[PDB]
Amino acid sequence: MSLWVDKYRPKSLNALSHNEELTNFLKSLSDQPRDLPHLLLYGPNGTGKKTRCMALLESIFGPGVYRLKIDVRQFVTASNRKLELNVVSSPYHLEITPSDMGNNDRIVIQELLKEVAQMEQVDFQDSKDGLAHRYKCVIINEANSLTKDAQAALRRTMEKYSKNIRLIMVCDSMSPIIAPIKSRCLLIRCPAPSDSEISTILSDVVTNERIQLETKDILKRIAQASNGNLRVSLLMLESMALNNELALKSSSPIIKPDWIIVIHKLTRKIVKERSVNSLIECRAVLYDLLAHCIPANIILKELTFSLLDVETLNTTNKSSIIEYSSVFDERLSLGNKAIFHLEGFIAKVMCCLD
Amino acid sequence: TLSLQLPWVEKYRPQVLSDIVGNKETIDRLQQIAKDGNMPHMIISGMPGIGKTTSVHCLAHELLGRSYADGVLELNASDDRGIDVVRNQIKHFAQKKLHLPPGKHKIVILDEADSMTAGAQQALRRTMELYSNSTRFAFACNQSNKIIEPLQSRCAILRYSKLSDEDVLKRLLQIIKLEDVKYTNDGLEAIIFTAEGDMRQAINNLQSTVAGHGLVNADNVFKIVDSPHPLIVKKMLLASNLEDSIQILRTDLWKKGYSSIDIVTTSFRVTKNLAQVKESVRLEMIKEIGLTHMRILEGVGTYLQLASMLAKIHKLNN
Amino acid sequence: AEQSLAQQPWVEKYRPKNLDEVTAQDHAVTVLKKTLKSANLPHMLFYGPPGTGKTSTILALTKELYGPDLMKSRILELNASDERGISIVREKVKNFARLTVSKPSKHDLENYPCPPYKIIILDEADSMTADAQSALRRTMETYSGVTRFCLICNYVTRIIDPLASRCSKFRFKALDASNAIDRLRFISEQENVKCDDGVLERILDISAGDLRRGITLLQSASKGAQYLGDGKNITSTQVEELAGVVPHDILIEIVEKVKSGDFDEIKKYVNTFMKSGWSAASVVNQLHEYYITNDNFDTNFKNQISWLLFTTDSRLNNGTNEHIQLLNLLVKISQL
Amino acid sequence: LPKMRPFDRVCLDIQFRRPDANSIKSRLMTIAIREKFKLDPNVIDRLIQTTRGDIRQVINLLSTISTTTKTINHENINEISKAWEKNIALKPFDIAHKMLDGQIYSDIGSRNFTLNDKIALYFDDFDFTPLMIQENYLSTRPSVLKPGQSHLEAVAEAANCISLGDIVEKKIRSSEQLWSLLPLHAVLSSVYPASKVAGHMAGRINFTAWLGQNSKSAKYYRLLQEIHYHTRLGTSTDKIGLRLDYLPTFRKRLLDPFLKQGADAISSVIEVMDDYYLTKEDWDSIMEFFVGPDVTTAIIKKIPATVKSGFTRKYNSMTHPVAIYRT
Amino acid sequence: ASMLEAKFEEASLFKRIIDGFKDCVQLVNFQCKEDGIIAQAVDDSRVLLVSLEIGVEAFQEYRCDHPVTLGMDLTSLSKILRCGNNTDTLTLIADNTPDSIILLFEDTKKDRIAEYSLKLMD
Amino acid sequence: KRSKENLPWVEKYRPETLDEVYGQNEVITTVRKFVDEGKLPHLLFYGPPGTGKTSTIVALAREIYGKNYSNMVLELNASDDRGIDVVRNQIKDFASTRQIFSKGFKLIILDEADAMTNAAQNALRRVIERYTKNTRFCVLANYAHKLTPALLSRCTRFRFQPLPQEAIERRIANVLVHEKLKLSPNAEKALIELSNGDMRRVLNVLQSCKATLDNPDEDEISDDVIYECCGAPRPSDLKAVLKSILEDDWGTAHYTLNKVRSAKGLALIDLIEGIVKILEDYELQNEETRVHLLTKLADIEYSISKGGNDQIQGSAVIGAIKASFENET
DNA sequence: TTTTTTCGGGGGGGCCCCGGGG
DNA sequence: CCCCGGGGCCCCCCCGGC
Ligand SMILES: Nc1ncnc2c1ncn2[C@@H]1O[C@H](COP(=O)(O)OP(=O)(O)OP(O)(O)=S)[C@@H](O)[C@H]1O
Ligand SMILES: Nc1ncnc2c1ncn2[C@@H]1O[C@H](COP(=O)(O)OP(=O)(O)OP(O)(O)=S)[C@@H](O)[C@H]1O
Ligand SMILES: Nc1ncnc2c1ncn2[C@@H]1O[C@H](COP(=O)(O)OP(=O)(O)OP(O)(O)=S)[C@@H](O)[C@H]1O
Ligand SMILES: Nc1nc2c(ncn2[C@@H]2O[C@H](COP(=O)(O)OP(=O)(O)O)[C@@H](O)[C@H]2O)c(=O)[nH]1
Ligand SMILES: [Mg+2]
Ligand SMILES: [Mg+2]
Ligand SMILES: [Mg+2]
Repeated sequence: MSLWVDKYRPKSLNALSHNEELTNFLKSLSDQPRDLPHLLLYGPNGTGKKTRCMALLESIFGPGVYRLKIDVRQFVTASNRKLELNVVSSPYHLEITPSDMGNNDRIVIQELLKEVAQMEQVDFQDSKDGLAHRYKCVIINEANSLTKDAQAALRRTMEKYSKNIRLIMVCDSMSPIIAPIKSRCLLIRCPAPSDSEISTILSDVVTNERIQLETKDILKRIAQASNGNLRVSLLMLESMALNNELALKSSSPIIKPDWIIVIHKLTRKIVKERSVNSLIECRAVLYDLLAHCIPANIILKELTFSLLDVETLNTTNKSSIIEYSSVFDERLSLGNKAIFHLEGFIAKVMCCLD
Repeated sequence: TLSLQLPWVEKYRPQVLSDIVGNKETIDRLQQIAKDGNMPHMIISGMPGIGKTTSVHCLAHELLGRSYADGVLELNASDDRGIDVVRNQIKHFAQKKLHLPPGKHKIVILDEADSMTAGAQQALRRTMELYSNSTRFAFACNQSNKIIEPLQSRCAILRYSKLSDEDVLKRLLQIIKLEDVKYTNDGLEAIIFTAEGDMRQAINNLQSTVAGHGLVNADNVFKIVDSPHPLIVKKMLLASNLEDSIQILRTDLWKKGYSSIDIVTTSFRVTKNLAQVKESVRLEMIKEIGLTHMRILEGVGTYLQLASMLAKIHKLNN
Repeated sequence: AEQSLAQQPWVEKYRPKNLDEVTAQDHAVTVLKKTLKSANLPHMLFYGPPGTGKTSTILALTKELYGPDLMKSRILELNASDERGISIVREKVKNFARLTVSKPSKHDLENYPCPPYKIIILDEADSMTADAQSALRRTMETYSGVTRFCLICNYVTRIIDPLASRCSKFRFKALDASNAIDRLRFISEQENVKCDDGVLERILDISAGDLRRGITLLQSASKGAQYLGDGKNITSTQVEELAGVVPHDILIEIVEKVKSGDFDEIKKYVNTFMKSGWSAASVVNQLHEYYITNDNFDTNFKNQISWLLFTTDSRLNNGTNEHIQLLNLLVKISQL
Repeated sequence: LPKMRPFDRVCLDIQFRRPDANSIKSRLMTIAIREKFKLDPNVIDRLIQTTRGDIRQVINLLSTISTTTKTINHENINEISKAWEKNIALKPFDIAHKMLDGQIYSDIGSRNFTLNDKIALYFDDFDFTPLMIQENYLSTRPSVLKPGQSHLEAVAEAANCISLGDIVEKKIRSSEQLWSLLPLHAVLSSVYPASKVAGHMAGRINFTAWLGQNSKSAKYYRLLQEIHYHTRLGTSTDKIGLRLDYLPTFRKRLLDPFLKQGADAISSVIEVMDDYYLTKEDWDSIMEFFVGPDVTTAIIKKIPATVKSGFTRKYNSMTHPVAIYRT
Repeated sequence: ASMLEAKFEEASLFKRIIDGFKDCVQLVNFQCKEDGIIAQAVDDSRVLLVSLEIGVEAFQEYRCDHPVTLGMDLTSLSKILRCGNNTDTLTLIADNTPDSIILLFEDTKKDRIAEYSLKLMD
Repeated sequence: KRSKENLPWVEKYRPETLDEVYGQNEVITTVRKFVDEGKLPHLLFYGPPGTGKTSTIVALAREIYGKNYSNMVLELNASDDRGIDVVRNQIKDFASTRQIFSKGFKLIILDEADAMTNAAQNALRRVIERYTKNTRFCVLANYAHKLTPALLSRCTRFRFQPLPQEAIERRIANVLVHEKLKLSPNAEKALIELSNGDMRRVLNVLQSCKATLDNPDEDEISDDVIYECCGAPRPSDLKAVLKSILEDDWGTAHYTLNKVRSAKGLALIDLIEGIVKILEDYELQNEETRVHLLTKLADIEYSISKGGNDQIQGSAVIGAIKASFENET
């Protein structure tokens, strides 16, 4: 069967367990959906933002929103280059990720969204108010990755055709979003689940999966080892259960992703050997990490938060490390070559620490 | 009035190789070639306004004479010089039969050859070797690094040098005598200083000064012609106190109509050629000037940014 | 017809339809309204902060100048959603500007001023490249007798100096709780919104000069109140909760942790805090308000914290990680 | 050159090199005797070094100089060689070697090799010079370090300026097309970082490794995109979340059974791949993503051949669903 | 359709007139009076000037109350004029203070009517 | 296109003849002398926006020719394609061909030539030089770094300085007489101060002021009207803000800045610029104070150019000023 | 001791198809 | 009625500073 993270995902607003206040707010928004403004759901990753968006769409249109199909749209650049975009669609809504093509997301925004917004949904999709669903929903996933030109294009398309289309954009952070677009959306904060709620969900999965559990403390450790990420907690529970023959014990170790282990080993190496040869080996390790689809910003974040965890360092060294991380995060945000900035950050950290 | 008179830069263009001032060795060598013959393929390089095209045309004329019409093929940037042109028209001209004096050959003058594609230059290689007995090639360029090395190996290099004050003064005095111009030595000194070794600019400035106010003196010369702004930028960047540098930037650059982009680019160039200051300090000043240039290119161009750049430069030079 | 706008979001529903419905932009609305009679409308450059009423103002001006019928034949609107390269500027805009003005009808001439010139509205012109803007220069001047240009932008510095010189500049002021309160109160009364005293003022203060954000917040509060269905008045705390404003208790806890000065404790507290989803911009603004408006600190501390907050805000405006920036700012303040 | 890569090994590669002055001296002396102008034996080596061993260029030099000056002696070699000096553009490796030298950055050497020379050297190859500098700035023994400065601090400063130059490069190659900033880039990416770690090479000049790494990253990203959109109907995440979260668990549900159970686990793996519309090529691509202690190359190469053969045959013999129905 | 109503003998005539100078100049300006139509066009290079002086006798009927000036683009005019048959009658219609010129194509034998309006240029 | 009364003041008052161009006495006299004796060289008018370059060249062309100059000159601008093909074909034919209408020389005006590509400029060199006998070229520019050195060397340079106060006063008087308007002396001084040497700005602001007045017949344009229509700070407001920042505590300075800004919605950028201008006159005893002021204010201006948090920006301005002036003891 | 991104312009190769001639 | 000349788009390939 499917993974436990996906097999037990709630499919309605009434099936949501944690964050009851947000559920009430979404239910309020769904009471009279014919005047729903554009929505921007922001919060930590792995909290259930997309699940809540799907639940709201189901409550607005119906269960048919969960019948999804994948199609391919063709786009042509000014240089005659051809690109293909995979679009997830339902009889009531579409889901797009314009950042898939990179800097060409503006073409998608200016053509596909314009075409959808300029066409009227004449389908007699009888709603809960006795009138057929009129507006069409488009979910722009990973809006934080959109280029500023695409957002500028979206600005007026959001306003001119509000009668025909409503946008539900999901993002993890609002800093990359431009103020004009942020002003055109209703901001919805999605807090991460607490440890108790994560433990309750994990216990529900355990009971449904007939997983032998020595004590409930293991679920507490799993929840505390995820840092609010529910997807990580569920996948970790499944991995631990499989690795222990569905017989989780109080002494069962907590599993960690391979890239996390590599980053921690790199942190230890940096803290131990502060030399140019160590910097060359760190460059090799960074190349290895980056070549396998590990985002540079993620690497920088984990490296910064792992170096600060070392108990051999003093306050001044940690302050210097965090300052260098702050500077080089902006450097990364304003550059193409990530390895250059990562190597510069490692070099500065080695200089200060030594 | 709807009938203009020819400017002195054209009315007094040297028509013989002996009337070209400056680069005595090269001019004498070209005169010897014109008197003897066996003209080799040549590439003449140098800065604008020194007499490369004039020298080439004078040499071709003195070498050919009545056969100049049928023995010279002059192509310039204003004329198409693509691969097809090189492979058809130049080849036909080289293969064309013309009966010339015993020691004369056909001439192909590719003016402004630095604006030619690498493919055309490559197609211009063998035509110069299989037809050297009938046609010779003269190129006139400003940047000599834009001509592919294979062609440079096939031609004699003539690197014209910057004209000195004496040559410009000599030619200007000759023109003054031929036009009966009332002048003051200070006026000629100012004209030479503002010309910066460009004979065309010197002659144009002299003509404008005479036609606008008459007597060629320092006051009249400087009334039309302004001092080179690169020297003003150099002076601003070499000041001791930030107050003096800001004053120079204000009363000499900002209020004279000079744009911020021009000021920053000139500062970058001058600092690049500021031999007096050490290399490291020059590099830091270049970094600051580049930051200011990037700020200006984004639309934030104001006297405040230039003042901050000057303050940072002064802090670096302290 | 009526239902088309009666079922629309409040921001679109209550968009000004005439020039007298603009709340706090009289200094330019008066000029644009007297040009209705003077018939000498100049080239306009509308710049200001987001959500101040530029697009609405220009649309109302066009409606009042031409009318419902002649509008479409006398308006060329181009925004960031259309290709606006140098080729487009040279061909399409130039061609439209070189055409004769459409013939007004008898009804239009009798009921509307029908000015003798057309209008080209380049919205979000700040995104246009410099080359296209330069190409527009002489096109603006040559055909001034038949065409007028309106460039609408947010960052005035992105418009090349020549075009800014050719266009009369109009700055749209921020809509705060002092000049835009009337419009919000009118909207609330029309929508039958029951709110306590000061709730609208709090909404406008949180909006920070954006009336669209205030209208959206009011609509969200009305939806919540209707769903709950107790018949009580909306409270300010609800507005703050719906506006992503950190509770004062958490801010005081952060301040106390910073005062403690321990790096590990601050790091742990920030890690816990970042799990709630609070935006870093709101936290930075609240910290600035708390620190700059406190008498328990000396001049040097305020001088340093102002620059620290400015640097953090500038860094966060580029799309940087919020956790790292917030932790660095808090540590630096703790070491002040 | 890439253009002539088709002629890699389909032809005999005969190499002609720059002829030495010893053989060309005889020809030059013969021409000197023939054409009635003087050329001392000590001048040929210098004249040949002027033209980078181009016999045609040397003959042209002699012909031109003989027009007016019939004597070529040690008194006039300097002027002739300076007027006819050949200027060839250095190639990536040569550019990197020259730039990372501590003699051109000295107070005496800076006059012979000015900042203009370095900036022009950058422009010889403006697409590879910054990459070569970034690749070869950590393999030198410096000789331009300030009192109290160590190698680590110098390399850190060079890396900071390299990051700034990378930002400038991003600005240059954008929609605005800001090529006027190219000179500044030259200083930020190539000249300044080299000036802080300049010295003597401690090894060989290695070619840029970022190009192949970028190609590998693009390949793996395309594979991850294909896998993600093959599983979008059964998962709630993005491609990054799929790589960081789902794949570690998918491995335990797809590869571990073979290691622990054997051939009997083929059915379970087939089932799991069927639940997420996963193909055999998708399985391989997924197994190629793991790094660190999770590398599966040796583990997969160690699996018994019978299990893999049975897995492949059973998958091919079975009918499987489709996620994207390309019409 | 008050000021100018001019029907040609056949659309082929006006077609031929237009093709005679459509590759020389781009923008033309006709000045239709009660005596006929006269147009002067200058080339971009300012080296060639084209002058057409069609007469009243070239039309089946020609009515023009007041002198009316029409500025037009030759590419667009030719493109529109290529939207008709060779056996039809073409009439030019212009109204008060023209903002566009109407080109009406009529075929009595086939009872075919086609309309085409081109916006004039200032 | 009804009449000239339905045109913007920037276009309604475009100098027709060369005698209506003010502030460029030297250039106007020189070009008029050249036209008189018939010694017109290849001209390069370099200057900032709105100084009278396009108007000057158009007036010169109309003076050389009659009212038919439009057909006797080749004027190309950025709005028209000017690639290498255009230079090779159209400009070359125009220069090498006689005049259709008259029997005089020909003028080519390459306005906004700074937007031309380097290849076109390089091709223009020999086109200019060869046909000099019967053709003359005029190039109008705002930035000189975009013009190739060869083109600059081939043309006589004339620099259009920013318009002095005197010419601006004369033109304002002419506009007031034509429009039947009254301008207060302090209003005139404020208008010239905000002009920055640009007459287009003056004309636009004067039109806005006329619009502001209830009845433009009797009412007078006071400085209050200038600041209301331009929405710019008042000198007293800038002085008060600087005094509060430099001589009061943080609370008082913050309150004063907020009150001044909220009184009439004053923008932060305008206040920063005015304070910079005011401090320019200040005689600082330490160079560090001026250096820090300039650097920090430039950084704040750059931050403002991209938006951000306005309150934090104002607090940063206050703190930077206070810290910089703390070094004056 | 080897090998990347984007607009705009320019160049150069490739057809396509109208027109005109036979 | 059929073949040939030569205008016009379409597609691709390479530069970009002093
Ligand atoms: N050595 C010279 N002696 C006398 N006049 C000169 C000399 N050089 C330039 N001139 C004058 O300036 C005018 C132009 O000289 P040119 O030959 O065009 O300079 P140029 O070096 O060919 O310009 P470039 O490099 O193609 S921009 C001549 O007609 C002369 O009147
Ligand atoms: N001056 C105003 N008066 C009344 N409502 C306003 C005003 N300004 C904005 N709004 C309200 O906010 C909504 C949007 O206003 P807009 O005209 O779109 O602002 P904007 O200037 O175009 O924002 P930007 O700079 O393009 S993001 C309007 O429909 C109004 O409901
Ligand atoms: N010397 C002047 N005298 C009178 N009015 C002037 C003067 N200069 C500019 N103006 C006014 O400003 C308007 C524009 O003048 P122009 O000279 O055409 O602008 P411009 O110099 O071409 O702008 P640039 O340099 O291309 S950005 C004129 O119509 C006049 O109304
Ligand atoms: N039991 C339970 N699980 C949830 C809930 N919300 C999210 N999840 C689980 O968390 C997983 C990831 O959620 P997702 O929305 O994709 O994360 P995000 O889009 O990055 O915020 C899902 O597979 C769900 O199983 C909830 O309310 N109750
Ligand atoms: Mg020349
Ligand atoms: Mg808008
Ligand atoms: Mg102009």
